[PDB]
Amino acid sequence: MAHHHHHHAMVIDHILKCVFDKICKIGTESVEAGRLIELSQEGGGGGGPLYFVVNVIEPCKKFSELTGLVFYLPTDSGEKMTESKSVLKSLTEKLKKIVELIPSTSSAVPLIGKYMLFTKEFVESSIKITEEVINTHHRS
Repeated sequence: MAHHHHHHAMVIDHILKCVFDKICKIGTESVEAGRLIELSQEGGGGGGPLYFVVNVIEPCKKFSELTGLVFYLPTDSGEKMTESKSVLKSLTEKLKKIVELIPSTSSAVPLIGKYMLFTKEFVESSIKITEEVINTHHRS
């Protein structure tokens, strides 16, 4: 724990590897539970399994830059982070219409709903981590 060190840039930019590390793990872990749960019910669907990652990572890409604007150009406790939660929630909006493209298994529809929000909830870690810097900064 830093004592006199009040500045944040060299040691604050490293913490990013903590949130960016799991992001790479859960990223591939979700691709499994998503195809494992679906196939279990029927696995129905038009496009292939490559579209799920191409349509999901597509929007996530533009958001990836946010992970660098929070650990580099901080504007608040979650100014740039609050926008990361709107990118995942607003994205599904277009993924829900997929039912008009190649609908399949109406039982798995409500099921995946728990897996979709799951990845969105984990994103909160960005703030849960910084919460440790606000307790030391305001104390130091």
